[PDB]
Amino acid sequence: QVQLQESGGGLVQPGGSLRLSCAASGFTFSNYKMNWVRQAPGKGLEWVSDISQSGASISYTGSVKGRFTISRDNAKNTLYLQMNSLKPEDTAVYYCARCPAPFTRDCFDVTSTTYAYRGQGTQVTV
Amino acid sequence: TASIAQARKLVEQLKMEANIDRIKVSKAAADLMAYCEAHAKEDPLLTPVPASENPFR
Amino acid sequence: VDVCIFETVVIVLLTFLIIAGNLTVIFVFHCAPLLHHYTTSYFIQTMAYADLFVGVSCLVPTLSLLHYSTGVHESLTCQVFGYIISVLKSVSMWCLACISVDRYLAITKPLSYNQLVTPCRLRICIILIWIYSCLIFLPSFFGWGKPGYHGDIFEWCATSWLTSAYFTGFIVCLLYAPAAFVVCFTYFHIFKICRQHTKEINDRRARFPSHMVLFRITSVFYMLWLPYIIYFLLESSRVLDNPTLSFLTTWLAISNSFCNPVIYSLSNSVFRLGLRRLSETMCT
Amino acid sequence: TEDQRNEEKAQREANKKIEKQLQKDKQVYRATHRLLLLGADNSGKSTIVKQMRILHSGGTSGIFETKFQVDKVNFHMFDVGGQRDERRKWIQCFNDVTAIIFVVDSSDYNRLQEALNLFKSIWNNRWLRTISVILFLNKQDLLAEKVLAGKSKIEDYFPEFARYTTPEDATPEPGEDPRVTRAKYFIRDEFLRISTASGDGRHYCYPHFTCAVDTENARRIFNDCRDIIQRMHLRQYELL
Amino acid sequence: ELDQLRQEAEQLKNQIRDARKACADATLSQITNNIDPVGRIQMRTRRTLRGHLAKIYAMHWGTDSRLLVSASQDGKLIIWDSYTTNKVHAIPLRSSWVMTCAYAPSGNYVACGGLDNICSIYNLKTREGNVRVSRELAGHTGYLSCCRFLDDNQIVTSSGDTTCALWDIETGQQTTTFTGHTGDVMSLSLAPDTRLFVSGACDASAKLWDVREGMCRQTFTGHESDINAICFFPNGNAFATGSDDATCRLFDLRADQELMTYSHDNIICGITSVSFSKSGRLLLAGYDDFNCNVWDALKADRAGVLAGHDNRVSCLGVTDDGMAVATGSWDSFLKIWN
Repeated sequence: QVQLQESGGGLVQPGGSLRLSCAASGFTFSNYKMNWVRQAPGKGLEWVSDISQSGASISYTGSVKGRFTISRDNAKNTLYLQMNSLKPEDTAVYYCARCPAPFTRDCFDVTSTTYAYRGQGTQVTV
Repeated sequence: TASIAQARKLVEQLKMEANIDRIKVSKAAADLMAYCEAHAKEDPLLTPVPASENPFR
Repeated sequence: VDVCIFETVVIVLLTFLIIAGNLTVIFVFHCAPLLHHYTTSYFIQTMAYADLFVGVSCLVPTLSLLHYSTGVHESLTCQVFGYIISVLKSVSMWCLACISVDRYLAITKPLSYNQLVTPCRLRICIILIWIYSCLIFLPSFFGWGKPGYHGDIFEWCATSWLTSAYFTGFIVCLLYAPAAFVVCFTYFHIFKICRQHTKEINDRRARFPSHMVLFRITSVFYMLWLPYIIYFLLESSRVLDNPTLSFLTTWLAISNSFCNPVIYSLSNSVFRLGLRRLSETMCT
Repeated sequence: TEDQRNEEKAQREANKKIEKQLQKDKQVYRATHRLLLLGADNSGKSTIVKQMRILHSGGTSGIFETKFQVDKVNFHMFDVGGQRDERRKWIQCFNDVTAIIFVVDSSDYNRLQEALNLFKSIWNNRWLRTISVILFLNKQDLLAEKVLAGKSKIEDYFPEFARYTTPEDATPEPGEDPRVTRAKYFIRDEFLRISTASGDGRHYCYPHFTCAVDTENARRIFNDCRDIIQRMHLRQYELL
Repeated sequence: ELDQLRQEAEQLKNQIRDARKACADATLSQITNNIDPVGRIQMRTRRTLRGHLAKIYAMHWGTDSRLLVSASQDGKLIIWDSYTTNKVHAIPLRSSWVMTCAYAPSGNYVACGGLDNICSIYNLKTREGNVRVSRELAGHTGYLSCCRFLDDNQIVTSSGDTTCALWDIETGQQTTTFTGHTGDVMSLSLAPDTRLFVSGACDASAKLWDVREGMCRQTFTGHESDINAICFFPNGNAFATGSDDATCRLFDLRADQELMTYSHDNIICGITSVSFSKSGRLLLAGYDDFNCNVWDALKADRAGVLAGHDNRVSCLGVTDDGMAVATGSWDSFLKIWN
């Protein structure tokens, strides 16, 4: 069963530090690519960053390049997202999405339709 | 209210796919074994068919 | 006598290599269905057929010299043997020139090439070559001069029957000159386009960091056909007469005409796989 | 046994006629060139087919068809969309396409990120690795009128506008400010960032600049196509 | 309102999983010890059909084991005769992209569908001398990926807009509608009894719909990637799945869970199309490394490999008699294995 559980967040003041966790189960973690999407209130979905299989090829979005950090753990099958130097305009609903194809670097998980390869989402308001 | 109706349809389908009778897997394995053992000699892929009967020769 | 026997066994094993490659390449081309329709492969098949004819006709003299036959019909035997041997080499040369013209027209016209070349046009262009080299050697059979020196190892068949300089130059200015001249400007444009493209390929490669064999094969035959022609020109005006030194080159100029097609097939990375694919199912 | 032979000869004649018709259609099929136009909903993809159709068959059912003939060359342009957003399952069908017409919009930098991601995913595709994609920079007059009026968001959404130069030297369009040239070349260099790391000698990227209304587009593609068949053929005889 | 339904659905899934764990007393890999092995099945290509110009996408065998149908991306639907390798009919299609083709059990109708969101039914009687369009239907908003003939009057179709449809050839309107999927419905398969049918989508799950009531009964959610092909067992109580996960899975309509997984460490390419034989012991699945692997449906071991294609095999079909297997690849080739 493909399921993704997001944990962390809440009402946090801007300029602090925050950590989100993405628990994955029911599939091989060390062979699939993951990424993050955010939905702004009144706006569509937008990609955040991605991570390769081993964790070397990491690419962020130009809005937050050096402020976000993502780290995968195949032994615990979990993803960690550290966010520092928060901006008041960075409030959105977060989705920890997983790429359907293994052993690749292409992913189509940016659309806001009925997608069944992501989590329920986390509400992070600032 | 399109997303609410979509979620309602999804949960109605989840409630529908749950109330079904389930049989043990050993009985199913036995039925599959009996079916592959009964109709075993009629399969032309397991045993080789000579050229006199095979029309592809 | 001993050196003669060595020459005979050498040419015998050479002809064995000629036919061994020919049967194999024709078989792999006849079984492989992906090479169904290609102009280059079709011309390669025609050249392989010509080479197989060369190989099956070259075993006649090496087997007949063991008998050491004498008579009046041996002169007509020489005549027909030379007339049937000196034409297949020209056919193969014209086929290679047609391959070169094919490559040039495919490189020049990228998309306007599929409407020009037609299987019927290829068949008529191959039929016209087979009769051209048969109609240009009619004066040689009408009692004018001697054709090419392919298989001239005899005593009277080589001593009495002489050569004419006019007929020697006529079969090389009309046939040998264009066949060797077409490739010169066929591959020149190929060079000019390939280097212009690789320059732009390397430009963007050097811009953003953090990321020959065919020419030598088509040059070896051009460079090994020179001894044959220069010997013909020095013999037409009777400059030098060295049969021992000329035989070695004359009888390799006919065997490398098979060494070129086989390496033409070995060059591509698609024929090497199919050869073994068919060999495995053939042996088992 | 004579009826079996008669029906066999009839079937053989039918097979001969079918093969004749198959060759007749294979001629025009090999004389046919196809092109696939990809882009977003707000991207300037309709302005290309409109000018392809007004100067030089057309059906509007699911996919838009475009026919333009230049210098005795056929072109079937396919603008494909009537479906959902998931364009990854039916993308395997477009495998024998000659070239991919990829158009983007420079008026919206936030909307350009999804187009850049789609271009990256297309270049990284296993089936589209032997097909060269032609990059087009549409809506340039709007970019020029937007960058000059203000709203400097080219260095905020992309933190790479402070360390950059102008490698290529050509100024036919600009006559007022090279800042528009810098902004048009930065997008090209950003698009050619990962496009040169995956494809080494399989397929090439051809960035082209155009405006909202142009007349030399069908020509510009043709020359590009004229190269696409060349290099491919150059890679068909083991010469490079 | 949302939390009270989400936790309810969660405890429902936990109860279903507890039920699966309760009914699972053992696996099939423990009872198949005293079974004779099949061995090395050495199949050979007998005939080679070369009539297609573009890549072949799908095919369908006939009920008489004599004629077959094939669809390519060139715009033509070719009917092949597997005995003498002769083409009897060629229908020039209006569209160029077709994703599915189906042959009627009576041999009088043939259906074709593709990216045009239109299913074209052609009659094969041909009284006048040329083929004609009987009735074309267009009522979908996605894309036609699969179509199957229930009888000479009804047809089941898979659309790419999370809706499955059952069309009637006479009136041309949707008799019923199946809306239970959340992704593009990839394929579907018919049971020999024509009472219930299983359809697989890109949601790593297969749904078992009914043709009379119009609803689904069981949903087998145990897969990992987008399921491509679905094939019933010849008895009508189980089926198998083929996807890009490089592992073939077996599900049952009464076990409601997995039966046995067919995986190997030396293979990384996925599966394109699966098809059972007449017996069901051997399962033929076309892989993505230019070959077709036949596996043992009870031992999870590689029974044989057929490497006769140089391109990705797009379709694999076994006739009702099991005398020949037609493998159609993207190189416009149809290999006929024994």
